[PDB]
Amino acid sequence: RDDEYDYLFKVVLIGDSGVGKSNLLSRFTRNEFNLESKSTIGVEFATRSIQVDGKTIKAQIWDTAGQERYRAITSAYYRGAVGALLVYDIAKHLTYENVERWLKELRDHADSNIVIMLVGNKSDLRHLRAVPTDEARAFAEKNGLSFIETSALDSTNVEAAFQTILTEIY
Amino acid sequence: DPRIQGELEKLNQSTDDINRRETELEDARQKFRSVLVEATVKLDELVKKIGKAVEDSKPYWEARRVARQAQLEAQKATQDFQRATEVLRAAKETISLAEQRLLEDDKRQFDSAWQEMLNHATQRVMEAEQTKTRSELVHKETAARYNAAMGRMRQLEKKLKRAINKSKPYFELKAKYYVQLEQLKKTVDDLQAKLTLAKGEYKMALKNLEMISDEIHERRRSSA
Repeated sequence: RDDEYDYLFKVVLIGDSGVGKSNLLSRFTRNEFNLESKSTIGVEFATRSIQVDGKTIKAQIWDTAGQERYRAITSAYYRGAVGALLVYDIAKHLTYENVERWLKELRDHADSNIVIMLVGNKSDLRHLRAVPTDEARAFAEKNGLSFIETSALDSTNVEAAFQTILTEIY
Repeated sequence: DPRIQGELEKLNQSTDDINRRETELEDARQKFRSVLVEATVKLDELVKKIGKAVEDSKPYWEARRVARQAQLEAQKATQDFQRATEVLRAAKETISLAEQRLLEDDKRQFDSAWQEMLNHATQRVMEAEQTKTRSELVHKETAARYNAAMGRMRQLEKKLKRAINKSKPYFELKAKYYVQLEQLKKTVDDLQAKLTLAKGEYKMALKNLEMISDEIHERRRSSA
């Protein structure tokens, strides 16, 4: 009797594959599928319900749809979205250039009134930061978006940001 | 595989369908609380005004709701008796017409077709008189409770004449807020039912996707 909630916000995980969006919300969120659905469905589901303003809010996290197939149904993927998380790798400068394309992907299909958070995660455990934090944090505030740069070890900053995004909606 | 787009888009609509109902539920319930607290404070201020007649008239109004209740009983039993009386009228008419054909042709009493038209006709009247007498006693008993409840009410009207007059605006306002809360109760109970059907439709539109995901995994194990 812990699946009870009041509201249901919908946020999505977008960006390039391999950045580790799936493994970032491993300890926080709860994947509702016991087996990988990216290889089949293309999209994976996970959720984490918290209490905001006296009400239990269960946010629904839709994982990366993937480039290879099922791009036509990404229109329904982006629809009804409340928030979005851009996760690029700080070691790979290419992932920082593609998030500019995923942003324009939201402006075409996803809802206009969405709150997006740009996340720079250190997945590549062997390389330095090709993307400067200064220029990364500056670019995020130029598009009216939030920003946070985290690592695989300290999962403290991540969970605190997930509690903030949901509160702003209500 | 092509079933996915139909599920996600409906999962999408169901998500909004949940939030739109819980919000209305949160609103309807809030307006329900606002009235019950309003009904609570406005009833007490009438108790602090003239409370001498309020508690003394309660036996009357409680003896009046009984009279009304015993009235609907005597009213339903009358309709059920009136209906049960028309059963015999259509039954005894059939068993009377059969006797008429017996006087016309006396040799008809050996005809197997006429014996069957009597057998079923004389069977209905057996079951008709049974349901009649049962409905007849109920008609009289429910009428007795009515006349008794009319006595209980009228007698209490004599004793508490001055009482019910000073307490009349209390019970009148009490019922006005009753129906209002009753309506607000219905608008909450059904919205929480619609909310459940919204969450349920959302919970089932996820499990099928897990089935689809697990269905492909089994096909990826064997041959194409």
